[PDB]
Order: sequence, then C-alpha cells, then structure tokens
Amino acid sequence: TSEFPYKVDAKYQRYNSLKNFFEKTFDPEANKTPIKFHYDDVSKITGKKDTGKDLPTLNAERLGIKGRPATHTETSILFHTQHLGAMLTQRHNETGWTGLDEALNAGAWAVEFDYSGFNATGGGPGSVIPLYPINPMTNEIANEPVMVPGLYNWDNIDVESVRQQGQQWKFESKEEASKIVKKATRLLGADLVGIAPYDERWTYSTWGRKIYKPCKMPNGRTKYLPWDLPKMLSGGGVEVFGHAKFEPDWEKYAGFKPKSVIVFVLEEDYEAIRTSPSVISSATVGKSYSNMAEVAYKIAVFLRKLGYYAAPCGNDTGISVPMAVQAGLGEAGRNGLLITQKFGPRHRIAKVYTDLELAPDKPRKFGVREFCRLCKKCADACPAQAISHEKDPKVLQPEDCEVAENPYTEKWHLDSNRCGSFWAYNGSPCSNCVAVCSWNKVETWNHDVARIATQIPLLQDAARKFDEWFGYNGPVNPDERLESGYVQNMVKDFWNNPESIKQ
Amino acid sequence: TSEFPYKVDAKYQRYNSLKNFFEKTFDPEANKTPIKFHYDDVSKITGKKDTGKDLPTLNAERLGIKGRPATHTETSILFHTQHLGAMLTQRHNETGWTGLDEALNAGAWAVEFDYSGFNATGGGPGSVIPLYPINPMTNEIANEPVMVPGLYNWDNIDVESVRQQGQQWKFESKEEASKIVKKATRLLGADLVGIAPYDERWTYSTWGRKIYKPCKMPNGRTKYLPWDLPKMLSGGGVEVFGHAKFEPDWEKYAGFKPKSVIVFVLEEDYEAIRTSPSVISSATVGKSYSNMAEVAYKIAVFLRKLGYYAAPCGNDTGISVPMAVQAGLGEAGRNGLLITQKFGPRHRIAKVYTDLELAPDKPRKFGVREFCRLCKKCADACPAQAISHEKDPKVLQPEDCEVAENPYTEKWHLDSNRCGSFWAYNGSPCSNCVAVCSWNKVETWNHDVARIATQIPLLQDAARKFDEWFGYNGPVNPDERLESGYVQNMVKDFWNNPESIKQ
Amino acid sequence: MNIYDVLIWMALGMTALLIQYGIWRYLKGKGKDTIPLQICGFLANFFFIFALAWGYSSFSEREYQAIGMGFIFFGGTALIPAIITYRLA
Amino acid sequence: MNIYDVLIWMALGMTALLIQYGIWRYLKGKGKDTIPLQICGFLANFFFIFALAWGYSSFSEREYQAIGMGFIFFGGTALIPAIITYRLA
Ligand code: SF4
Ligand code: SF4
Ligand code: SF4
Ligand code: SF4
Repeated sequence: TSEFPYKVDAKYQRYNSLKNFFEKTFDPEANKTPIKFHYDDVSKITGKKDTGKDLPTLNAERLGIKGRPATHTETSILFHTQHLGAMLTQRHNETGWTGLDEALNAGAWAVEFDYSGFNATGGGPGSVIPLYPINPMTNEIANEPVMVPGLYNWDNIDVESVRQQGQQWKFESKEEASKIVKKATRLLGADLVGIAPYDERWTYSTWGRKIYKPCKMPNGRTKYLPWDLPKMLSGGGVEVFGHAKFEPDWEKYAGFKPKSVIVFVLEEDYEAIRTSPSVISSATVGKSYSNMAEVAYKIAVFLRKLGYYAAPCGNDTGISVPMAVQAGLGEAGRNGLLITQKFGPRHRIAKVYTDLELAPDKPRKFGVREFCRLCKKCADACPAQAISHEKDPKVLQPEDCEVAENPYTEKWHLDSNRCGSFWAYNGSPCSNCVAVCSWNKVETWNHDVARIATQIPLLQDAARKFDEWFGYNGPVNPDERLESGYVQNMVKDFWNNPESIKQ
Repeated sequence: TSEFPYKVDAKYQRYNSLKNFFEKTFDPEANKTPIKFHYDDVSKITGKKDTGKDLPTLNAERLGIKGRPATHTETSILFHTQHLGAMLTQRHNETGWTGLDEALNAGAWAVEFDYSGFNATGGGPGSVIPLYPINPMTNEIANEPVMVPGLYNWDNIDVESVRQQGQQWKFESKEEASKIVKKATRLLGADLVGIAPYDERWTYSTWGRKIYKPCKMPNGRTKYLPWDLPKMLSGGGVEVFGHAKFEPDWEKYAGFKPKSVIVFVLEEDYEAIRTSPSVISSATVGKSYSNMAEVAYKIAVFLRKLGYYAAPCGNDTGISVPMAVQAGLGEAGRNGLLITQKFGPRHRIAKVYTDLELAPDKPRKFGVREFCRLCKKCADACPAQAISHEKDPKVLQPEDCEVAENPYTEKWHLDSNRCGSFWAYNGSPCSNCVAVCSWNKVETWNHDVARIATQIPLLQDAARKFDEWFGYNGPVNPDERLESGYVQNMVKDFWNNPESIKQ
Repeated sequence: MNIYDVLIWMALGMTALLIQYGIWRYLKGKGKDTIPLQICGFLANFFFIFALAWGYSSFSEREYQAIGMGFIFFGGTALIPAIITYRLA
Repeated sequence: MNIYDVLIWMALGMTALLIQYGIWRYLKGKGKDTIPLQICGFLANFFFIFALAWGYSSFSEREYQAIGMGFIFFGGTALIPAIITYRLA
C-alpha cells in the first residue's frame, strides 16, 4: 500500500552525492577547515564519557600534525592510506590487527579494489578501473595503466540490435516479468531481491567522478590515486585534486529513462561480524562488496540480453536504503540501515536500473521501528557515539542535520563525521552498529520463534531484554568489547574453528 | 597414507594441454580431418542404439556442409558460436532453450567471458582479457580494445618487497599454516578446501595461449576472437590461427618454484543441474566459473600479502581432478570427475600454487569407487555415450585411449570427442553425467544416512537400487529425459518456484 | 531448522513412543511380553517412522516420486516385523 | 538436518510426551486429574523442553552464554507452573 511508507516532507530535495563523507573527502575545500561534529560533546545526552570528541586530535597526531585537529580530507585520507596498506594500523601488534588478519582483509577486498574501481566510496556513472597492459607473447606487464570499464559498466550498445532483430523477449504481464526477474536475480547470487518503481527522490542530484593523477611507486609501476601518496609519505601534507561533475541525465549517460529498479542484498558472515572492530569484520565487508559487484554485472548482462536497458549500480547512483524499503525488503532501523527479516543489518545493498516494466513490490512492516524506539542498543555500542539516542524518529530538519545528511524524512539522525573519524583511528570499517543489533541473528528455529515475539504485545519486552541479557554478539560497550578479551578470543576461535556458523 | 592412492605406471608422462578438445580446437591441423571416435559404434557394448554416431554428420549439416562429417575444429567452433550467442540453438522454440533461458545463461557466464578470458576452454599462464578503453571525462568507450591481465593473473611484483621490509608472516609450524590457509580459503568463498604437495605429474608439459586476430562487428566495435566469425557467418568456412606455446618453466613465468598447492571447490545449484540438458544447467556452470575465478584472485592476493608467492589457476595449468584427490577432497568416479562426499560431482575445481610450505592432506576413501563398479548410471545417461561401460577401472594403455587422454593411470576411459559433438549439437554444456550421479544429493539427514549405507556390506546394494528406483534427478535415459516432459516441467517449476532447493 | 521441521520431528518422536507403548501394552495384555517380541515391534515402529520422515524430507527436497516409493518400501519393511509379531501372538 | 539434530529433536519430543504422561499419572493418583491441573503441567513441560531446545540451539550457534541464561529463565518459567500444580495437589 502507498508508494513510500515513511513520511516525506514537501520540501524534500534530491541529495548531492558529492556532499557525503567519502566523496567530500576529495573536494579541496574540505581540507581547509577541521572536521565538524553536530554535537561537540555527547556526554550529557548519553550520560557516559564521550570517546569520539578526541578523535580529530588523535588522527592529527597520527598524521604528524601538532596543534590542530585533523581535517575532513586529512582524516579520510588517513583512513584510505591505512586501508590501502601503505601504513600500519595502531594495533598491528594485537590479535585481530596482525599481518595475517591484514592479509586476509586485503585478499577479501581484492575484486572491489582492482575491478570495481573501489566503488565503496562511490563512483561516477559506469565505474572506471586502471589496468596495466600486458603482452601475451612474452607475458610482460607494462608500467602505465589504461582506463577501462569496471564491473559496473553502463554499456548498452547491443540493446538496440536485439530489439531490431526481433529477439526482444515479450512478457505476457508485469507480474510474470517480476517473477522471472526475481528468480533470475536469486540464481545469479543475490540473497534477497525486490522490485521498486523508479522514484526520482532516491536518485542523487549530481553524479561525480574522482580526479586521479599519476604517481610513481617504488616497485617501478605508476599508480593512479586521487591523492598524493608520495607527498603524504614524505611528510609534505595531504593533497586532493577535485571531482569531475556530471548532471544526472539518464538518457545521456545510460541511454534510457528508467521505469523500474531491481534491488538485491547479499548477506555477510556471522562469525566475522562478531569480531566487529577488528579487520576480520572488514574482510567480510570487502567480500560482500566484491560479491555485490560480481552479481550486479551478471544481472545487467541478463537484462541486456533480454533486450531491455540496464544500469548496474553499487554505492554510486542512488540512495539504496530508501529504495530497498520501497521494494519491500525490510525496514530502516535506528542506525539508518535496512533491517531485513532474515539477516537483520548483515547485508550490503546493490541496485540495477532498467526500463523494463515490472510489477513493483510493496513495503513490509514486521516490527523493526517499534523495537528500535525502546532498544537503543546500536547507539550504546558506537565507539564514536554517532548514532542518535532519541526515543522516537522525527521528520529531520536542516537544524537537525549537517550538510552531509538529507533532511525532511521521518528518521533518526546519524553523525557521519564521527563514523569516519573512528575508521581513521581504527584503520578499518567498524560494523559495531551491525554486530550488536538485536535482529543480527542467524536463520534457525529459535530466532524465527523470537521474531514472532517481537510483535506480540507482552512478549516484546521479554524478547528485547532477553536479547540484551543472553549476550548475543558479545558485549555492547565499545571499550569493554576489547579489554574484556572478547574480540581477541573470538578472533582466535575463528582462526582455530575449521567451519563457520550456519546453525 | 602414501602420496597418491591410485596406481600410476612407471611410463607416465605429463599431459600436453594443447592436445585437449578445447585447446586442439584452435590447432589448424585439427581442421583437415573429420573428428575421430575411439569406437565408431557403441551399440554392441551398451546393448542400446548408438545416438552419438550421427553427431558429426548432423553438426556438418548445421554448419551448411554437405557430404562429409564435421571436423574437430568445425564442431568445436559450432559450439563456440552457439554458446557465444551469434547463432540460435536447434531447440530455441522449446522450453529450456528459449530467449529467456539463453539470456539467463549469458548473464551467468558474463564474468567468465569478460574478465577471466573465457578460461573454461583453457588458457595460458596468467590469463589475458581484451577491454575497450573508456574516457572518464565523457564516458566514451573506444572501439579498439587493449590486452590486460584477467582474474587469474600471475603478478608477483610485491612479494619481494614484502619479504625485504620484514613484514613476511612467519608460521610456527606447517600444521598451523595449513589450518590458517584452509580457514581463509573457506571464508573467501570456497565450499571445500584441501592442501596437496606440489606433484609435477599433474602439471601440463606445455602451456599455450590461443592466437587472437581482430574482426569487426556490426555494432562498430572490433572484437578479438580465435576464429574468423565474419567469414563463418558469410559461409566461407571456419578458420583458426594457432597457439602461442610456452614451456612450463615456473621461475620464468611465475617467479618461484612451487612447493604446495591449494585446491578448492565450489558447489553448483541442485535445481538447475536437474534440468541438465537445457541451458539452465549451463547457467549454473557459468556462474560456477565466475565464482571460481573471483575466489582464486582473492586467495592469490591473500597469499601475496602474506609475503609468499602465489599463482591462481582455473582450467589452465594442471589437471585438477588428480590434484584434488591428492588433497583429500574426494574420489574419482566412473565419469572421471571428483566425487566429493557433500556435493558429489556438483562442483567445479580451482587451484592456487604457492611456495609456502604447508602440511599436506591425505587421500580419503568413502566408497565411491566400489559403488561405481556396480552402478554404471552415468554411462546410461550420456546422450553421446562417451562414458565407459566396463565394470572395473584399469591401468589405461595407449591402445585404450586416444591422443586426447593421458594413459598409464588406473581409471575408466572417457571419449572427449563425443562429449564435444553433443555440446555442438545441443549448443550448451550437457551435465547429464553429473545430474544423474547417485552421489549428486543435497546435504540433509536422510542423504547422510544413505551415505553411511553405501559402505555397510548388505545395505550397499539396497541403497544403490533405491537410488535408481526413487527417481532422484529425473529419468536416466537421455532421450526419455526430454520427450517424457521431465526437463520441460522442471524448467517451468524452476521459473515458477520463488526459492531454490536447499533442503 | 525452519519452524515446522522441529515440530514435525518432535511429533514423529512422540508417535514412535506411542507406538512402542502400545506394542508393549498389547504384548502384556496377551501375556507374551518377552523382549524379542518387543524388539520386533520396535523394529517395525522404527521403520514406519523412517518411512514418514523420509517422505517429509523428500517433500522438502521437491523430489515427489520418492515420497511414495519410500512409503512403499519402508512400509513393507515395517509390516514384515508387524506380521511376525502378530503371528507370534 | 545433520544426523544428530533430528535424533535430538525426536528425543526431546519423546521426553515431552513422557513428562506429560507422568504428570497425568500423578494427577490421577492423587485424584485431582482436572483439565486445568493438566494444562498447567503441560505449560511447565513445554517450557522445560523449550529450555533444553534453546540450550542445544545456542550450543550449535557457538553462543555459549545463552545456553545457561536461557536455561535459567526458561527453567524458572517452567518451575512456576510446576509450583502451582504442586500447591494445588
Ligand atoms: S560503523 Fe557504526 S558503530 Fe562504527 S563508528 Fe560508524 S556508526 Fe558507529
Ligand atoms: S540495535 Fe536495536 S535500535 Fe539499533 S538498529 Fe538494531 S534493533 Fe534497532
Ligand atoms: S557432459 Fe557428460 S553426459 Fe554430457 S555428453 Fe559429455 S560425458 Fe556425456
Ligand atoms: S553415476 Fe554411478 S558410476 Fe557414475 S560417477 Fe556417479 S556413482 Fe559413479
């Protein structure tokens, strides 16, 4: 029922993608001012000591800068350098951050790094990857790479040929079209799939691509990076180069005007997310970004061979959480993430735009938002204290958000500058808000029974308190999660357990 | 116990990779003589009518050639053209071969086609893919592609840097090294993983790469193919260009001498293999080649970041079935395929060579070869009658094999020219020998109980006959599998069932 | 797993217990309650429960013809001990 | 699935049936075999079996603190009907 379940104001505007934490990294204006927080201290709001207020200063000390907080660009570049592997994490001589775990994280992130164009931090329309030419006769790799389309290419050259040859597939109805598309998407690798109508509210108002400049590495190969790594290593500071901006013209860059969207999700490992602060949870997030990039390309090729236009997307063209809600895949939780019934927030969302007319799905309600009004568990577990502690969701206003948040929608506010400051401090994505979620459970009989109890009036509070008390996914407290030894012991068990957790 | 379970003669020699059905396709000498079968008629051996004796003539008729059988090159090129999508299958106006199913098949084999270098038909050391340069400023794709490394690249440039910086990871023992490598491989996407010592017997004696020549397509883009597609479409015949041959020198092309091998497998869909002749089973085989290419790259990157050399491989450098046996992953069945305990023959095998010293696994025995001496079920279901009908395995001799088979090992003989003739006739891989296998079962309680019963003396025959009688995976007879309607109904149910078969 | 699998398994266990108790009560009523006459009934009950469980599992796996064939075979394998027990009592 | 899961589920169902039969026999022996006095015992037995099943499932999921905590909570939730039944008989 209805197009969108949540309340959207009449002042709503499409979000500019270049304003986000990961794209505003490379705007040179973001390097001029220290990073900003909506609340300087959240100690009064939470009643607990604010650990994230000192993150800019610690990051600046890590970068070698004395007397001023780290800037947004500097903080993001510190995180980028630690993740890329050109530096060492602050906890490298600790279980969960060692060279073995870093090697696992690097291996898991490989496809995303080298064939998706590192789309985790966004991308232009089509994705571009630099690849070094090779000589088949002598198997000699050159030194200067070339730019070629990645796994998210928008190449629709053969669709017109398929249509003109008469081989375009005709569906008898939209319902059959949706059924076939969902079955194909599930076969190609998706865990859940839903179809939503093209809603321009969830498309960004400006598409942009990072500007890369060549820098020579000591191995003898020139690598394209959006910042000056050799200058940063030499201590000369952090320098960025800007963005190449594109208007969101579907006909110009994709060739078609969309009329339906295919949204699908891919689950993450349960045993790796449990060790959330460590780089094992980073490895399981890199594997998911690789998998979602691989599946999207297959779906796009399937659609194009059917004779219909397709545009595979990952974290670049629209906002995935509002579209997944509109496609009936779940509900938006307190953390701002899609809470599926089967996986909870353990998933990553990818989308594919198409001009094929499909029967859209309807939004689903199964008790996430009423549970979230009382649990407040992800907020307690944030090491940066980014998530809101307010009881009820509200129609966000410009006063209730920074430049990096889209106001005018009924929801809880998250501070993005704190979640990037803690990733710079840690050197890897943090997933604590996903790990400690009450809906972050495996699919068995007992969790399915408990999901029913989250909507029976008397059993709701019992289920919530029992989730808190039974100790699922480890301690809630961010600090306690480390020096209690839970993360270390969980990493050791992960390495010493031959099999993962499925039941 | 022991290095290899099966009996290897003292006359054994390493197999030349260019002699196989898919590699000998592109040898110009293979286009001079009609394709050859070990037995012209197998009607006497099987007691049933030989349907595969007419395959060369039917393929030649499909190619437009009158009065002579199709050649090995011509037959292989006809399958290649039907699989690539430049032609139409003989059954396109039938359920299971329609444009929808072809679109699904094309979407599933997308990553293998465009980023693995189409490694299903073999490849050289490192894999090379042609990609069209793109202009990031205008999203303008050029017309002439460039050659860049694929998902199976052997680029080991940073290993020496990691070793010289002192960050190479040191294991306390080989057992811990094997444990960590297996856990990492399972996390990165593998379903089963085993470690075997480097055995030169299972490495090919010659590495080769097909020679590609540019041909212009009507969309305006030049595409690199190993055969002249425009000439073939015009009716001028089939032309190939040869191979670029490399000696199997590990130090020259990889940089290291191997000392251990990581072997892993990835399962295939149960509901799609059930429709084995149709292109749905082809789609589930293309998805598996995509998945195995994606996982191998991650494993290689993990090994290289640990500071050790790595060479990811798919269907190109060694023989996977004998190597997986050495790693303790299963047993070789009557069909010549690895029969794992959990999946049976529903899997695809990939390997990664490395110089890291790992504790090797031991071969396992759980009753496959004694079941195969009596069942003879895959032989009955071969539409080309390629699989041997002999009761016992034997040490194969030059008289018992063609040029395309490696003799001197204790096993059953398979005819490869018949299995390629039927793929040319069908237009897609056939998987019938995998679908009808008694070990091709989903992992549940009853199937584990039956697996226990395949090794209790009295219960063995009961389990075998009950597997045959209960109708698992549809009719055994290849012809009956189609005109009885089983394949059509199974495809319709597959399209009309929202969820796949997992329990 | 699921929510129906565990309920059906518990129901099958309860049915097996009920059949065993009924067999023992029948033997005691007829007076021939020896252990072999009870082990034979246990084998019959076990094979009947195995038939039902295999039918359910085959229904789950979308292998529908195995449901009837398993019923026939395991039902005969259960009826043979039942016939022996009845002829001995 | 597995081979141990189904056996444990069958055993749990058999144990639930045994506990229910014992409760009914106790009520009949004391003479107060009314339906509410039996529904209360059924609730106690159900919560005890739920405790055992949740403990097993938590062990399967490598969540070891849930095994004892669920034991405690569901055991108390089962003991309350048992206490009521005992006080009423
Ligand atoms: S990932 Fe989640 S828990 Fe971690 S800092 Fe960001 S918002 Fe907080
Ligand atoms: S931890 Fe609690 S409040 Fe936060 S997203 Fe999960 S259920 Fe909602
Ligand atoms: S794939 Fe197997 S069944 Fe099919 S033709 Fe080849 S050998 Fe025969
Ligand atoms: S069908 Fe029978 S003989 Fe053939 S591989 Fe399978 S078990 Fe062995």
